Amino acid sequence: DVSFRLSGADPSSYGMFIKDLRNALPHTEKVYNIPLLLPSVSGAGRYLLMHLFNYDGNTITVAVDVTNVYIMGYLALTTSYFFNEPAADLASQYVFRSARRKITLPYSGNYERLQIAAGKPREKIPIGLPALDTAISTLLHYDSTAAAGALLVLIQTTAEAARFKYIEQQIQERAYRDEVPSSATISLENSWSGLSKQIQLAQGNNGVFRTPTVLVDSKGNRVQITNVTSNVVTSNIQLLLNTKNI
Ligand SMILES: *[C@@H]1O[C@H](CO)[C@@H](O)[C@H](O)[C@H]1NC(C)=O
Ligand SMILES: Nc1ccnc(=O)[nH]1
Repeated sequence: DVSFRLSGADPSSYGMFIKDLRNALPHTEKVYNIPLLLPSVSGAGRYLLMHLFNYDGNTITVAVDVTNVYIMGYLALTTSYFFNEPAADLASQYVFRSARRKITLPYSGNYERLQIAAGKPREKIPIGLPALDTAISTLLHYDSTAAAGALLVLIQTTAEAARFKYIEQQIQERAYRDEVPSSATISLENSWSGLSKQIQLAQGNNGVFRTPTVLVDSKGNRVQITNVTSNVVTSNIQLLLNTKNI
C-alpha cells in the first residue's frame, strides 16, 4: 500500500507520495528507460490500495489497477464505492470485501462521463493539494454529483501525477493554492495512451514514432512529438501503458 497525509503536506511529502505510488506499480522491463506496466495481473494483486488522509485525519482507501493506474473505486468508512464499469465491478470482487455496503456510482470512471456528472469540464476545476483535501472530505459522504468533481481532482493529483513528472510538479506548485490545470496538463492526460503506444512502437523503429503525438507545451503552444529524444519521453513520462492494453 501507499499513503498520503494532507496534514502538514508540502511539495516534498507530496513528491514522496508520488514516488511511492510509481514504485508500487510492478514492471518487468523498461522501454527507453521508462517502466512498462504489465499486460495483466490476476486476482487481488492487480489492485493497489492508496490510503489518503484529509487535513483532519479522516481517510479513504482508493483502489488502483496497477496495469493502467485507473482508479476503480474507494472505501469510505464502511461503504465501498465503485465505478459503473466492468473493470470496476471485477475489482469489487477483490477489494473492500469487508465493507458493510457497496454502492455502484452512477457513472463510469472515464473523464468524459465524470465531467458530465460533475456538470463541468476539468479545465474549469481547480486542482492542488487543497482541492485534494476537499475531494477526500467529499468522498467520505455519498453525494454522486459532488463525488464526480472530487474524483476528477483525485485522479489528476494521484494517477496523472504518477504518470507524468510535469503534472506532479504542477500539483507541487499548487501545494497551498488551487489552480485549474494548464492546457499542457490536460493534453498530457489525454495523450498518455497514445504516447505509451508510440514509445513502445519506437523500439523496433529506431526510436521514431509510427504516428506523431500532438501536445500543448508549458507556454500554451501546440507541438508535435515524433521521436524518443523529445523531453516528454526523456524527462516527463514515468510509466507506460502496455500496448497489449491499447
Ligand atoms: C526528433 O525529435 C527532436 C526533439 O523534438 C526534434 O528536434 C528532431 O527534429 C526529431 N528528429 C527526428 C529524426 O525525428
Ligand atoms: N487514472 C484514471 C482513473 C480513472 N479515469 C481516468 O481517466 N484516469
